Amino acid sequence: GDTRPRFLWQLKFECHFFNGTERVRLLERCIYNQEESVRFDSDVGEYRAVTELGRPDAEYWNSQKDLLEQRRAAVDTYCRHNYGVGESFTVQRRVEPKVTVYPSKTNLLVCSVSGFYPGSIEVRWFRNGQEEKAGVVSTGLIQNGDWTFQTLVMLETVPRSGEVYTCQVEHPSVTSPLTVEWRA
Amino acid sequence: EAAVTQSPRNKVAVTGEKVTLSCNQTNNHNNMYWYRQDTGHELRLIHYSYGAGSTEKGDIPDGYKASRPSQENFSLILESATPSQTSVYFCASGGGGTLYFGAGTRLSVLSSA
Amino acid sequence: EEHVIIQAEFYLNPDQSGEFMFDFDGDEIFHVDMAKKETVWRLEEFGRFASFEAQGALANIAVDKANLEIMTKRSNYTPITNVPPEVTVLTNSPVELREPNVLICFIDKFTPPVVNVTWLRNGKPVTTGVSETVFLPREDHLFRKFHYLPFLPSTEDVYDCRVEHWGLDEPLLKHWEFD
Amino acid sequence: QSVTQPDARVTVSEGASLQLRCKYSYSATPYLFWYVQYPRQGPQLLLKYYSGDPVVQGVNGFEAEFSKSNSSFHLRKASVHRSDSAVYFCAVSGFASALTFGSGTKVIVL
Amino acid sequence: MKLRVENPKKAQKHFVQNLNNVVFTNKELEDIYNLSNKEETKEVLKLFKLKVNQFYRHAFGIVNDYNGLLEYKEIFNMMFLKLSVVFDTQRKEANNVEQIKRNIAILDEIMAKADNDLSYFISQNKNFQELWDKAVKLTKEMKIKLKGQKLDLRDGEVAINKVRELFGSDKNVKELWWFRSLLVKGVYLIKRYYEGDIELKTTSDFAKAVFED
Amino acid sequence: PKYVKQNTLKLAT
Repeated sequence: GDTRPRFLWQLKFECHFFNGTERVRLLERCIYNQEESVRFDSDVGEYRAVTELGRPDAEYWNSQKDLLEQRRAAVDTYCRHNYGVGESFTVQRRVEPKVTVYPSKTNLLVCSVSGFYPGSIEVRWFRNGQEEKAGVVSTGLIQNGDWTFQTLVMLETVPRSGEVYTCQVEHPSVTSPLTVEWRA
Repeated sequence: EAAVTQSPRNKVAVTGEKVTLSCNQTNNHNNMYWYRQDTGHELRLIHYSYGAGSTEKGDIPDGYKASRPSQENFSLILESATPSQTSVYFCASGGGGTLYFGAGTRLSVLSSA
Repeated sequence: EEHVIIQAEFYLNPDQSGEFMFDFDGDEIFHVDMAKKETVWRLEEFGRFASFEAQGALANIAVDKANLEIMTKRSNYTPITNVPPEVTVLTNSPVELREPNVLICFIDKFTPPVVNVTWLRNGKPVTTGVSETVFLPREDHLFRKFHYLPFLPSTEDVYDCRVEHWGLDEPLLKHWEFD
Repeated sequence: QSVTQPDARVTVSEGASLQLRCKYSYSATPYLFWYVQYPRQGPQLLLKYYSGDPVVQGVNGFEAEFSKSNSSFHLRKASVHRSDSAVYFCAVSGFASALTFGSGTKVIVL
Repeated sequence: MKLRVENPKKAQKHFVQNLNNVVFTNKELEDIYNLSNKEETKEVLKLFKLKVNQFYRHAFGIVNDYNGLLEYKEIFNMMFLKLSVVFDTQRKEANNVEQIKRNIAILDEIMAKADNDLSYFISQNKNFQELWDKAVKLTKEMKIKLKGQKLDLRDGEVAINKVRELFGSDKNVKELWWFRSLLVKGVYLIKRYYEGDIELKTTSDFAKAVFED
Repeated sequence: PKYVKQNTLKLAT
């Protein structure tokens, strides 16, 4: 059986954007196994050893004038540049959420909103007028991996016939809050 | 003076000793090689270099390490000498098609009862 | 913070596996295939609007491999500690018999980036239409991976997402079935 | 073993004629060479074939024929002077311009 | 100076110029080929081996002619670092004909990318361009000043001596080892050509620049 | 519109 030890090396170049691209922070990091050894934080301006293993790299790389130069300008040439490149299908991506409520065994009700993007969403549980809050329990936002999200907002319930339970959600895909009524 | 200058000429090392062989070439050649020849056989290269700072493995690098600190010098290093390394080593120069070898060096690694 | 774009690369020994990919708020924009050496867009559409010179990934991964060597040695051959994955299985949307749905297998918080995933239907392996994702990055430097299984909801079918990883003590099977 | 020499040790009485057999394997754009090594010394360029006249005009009355046909680079001399008692190596140039020598034939002139 | 790629796209530095032992030995290469152990593979395997050979010649071809340009190691090492990655695939798909073909197309791309990066750094160093050309000039001058000159190869440093002899006073010949190395290479070319071997014309970018007009 | 990437750099020595 294969039980040979493993050695992994990861490299990450992170572009963090705040309010459009008004503020941009670039974090370049080197990771050996599961330990970050060295990095370049544009907020710092030079490489910094995160670990003793990484000291040689910080010294070597910071000795390269042309390199620090390119890195210190990467927030523009790399970060802002790539942001613009895909903004139209990423930042401006919007897919309307599919909402459908139904009961479950455990009473217990579940709203279920799926296939939406971005992930910023609000789910409100309504009982014909009011808004329950004590029995509400959420599974939290769930990233499906295919550029869509889904979350399940449940509701503790002691219904009587004629009641009108309704689930409402607001998401950047629609201007007016979606709503789905339940009868029981 | 010789075009290709090896050194030392003879070397007797105790098994485990660190042995360094030197080679100088005034032919202004870029390539340099190191071969070892066991009595009654052909030359088999250990390491070669295509310029200062460069060094690549040959057909039989195991046990040896080469260094090319300058355009004229290419030394062969034996970190921990072993009896099997007992042999005659030749250095060679090159820039024009053919290789210009040196006198050669006799190395004997003793010990090991 | 509002958005994060991450260029994530890794090289793993002795499997000699490497990966090059771009991440946007946790979702993959694309990655370039190791072997085919071509840019693969997560969503077909993306390629209609952007482009990437795959050859660039090759140069990078090549240096990444050289660095894994340098690093492994500098570390004195200190191997990586296995961290088992967390597996969860759930559908793309609420199920309804006779209604085409998708089964999603979430592999999360694990390392190294090597795992074997097989889908089981009533104990029998299913490959028809299955799909998968490449190793996605995490802030803690661990990985995430998705596996999908299109299917037809039924009351008789009982699925399993079988996951293997050196971090586990044995293959992990995550059950799932209508109701 | 790009190049090969079947003759380990070939002795020939002085004045006679000698022929060292050498067949290669690169069979593409062969850069064939012949080297002679006298005792206590290092191999010396004996003669070389680039790409032109299949009959190599060596030195000291030496000559070698490059027959892409029989894919060989045999070495032969008219009169075997006793001043030729040494080992002979045929070889090919490599990618890094390194020579790959054949087994080597030792000649003892009587 | 005539470039291998006329309008070079910018080149990247990965700072890999100090790496050594990046060139795979024949044993190493043979271990890779021996993985392609199937009749169906044999055909393409032959194609593969040819590419590797061409690849190696292409790499050293650059070092032999451009060792004067600083970035030359960087370009050379990047070639073998990339090749090391292609072999990872080869080792996993030793009998996958289509994938082996793809790996072949990738080696070309790697070579083409090296020619590109080469043409780029040369186009960033006018000085080098001039000195290289001056060497092709001084070597052409040698094509005549050697007509019936006696040149004994099998003896030490005949070449550098003939270079120190004909131009031993030139500022460049005196201060630049790489300039000298090109000149000496030229004396071996002048002779080998004059001895019935026009093959030299297309053996390198230097030989091609000297034996033309 | 082409995505741009940062070059991987060789570690010390």
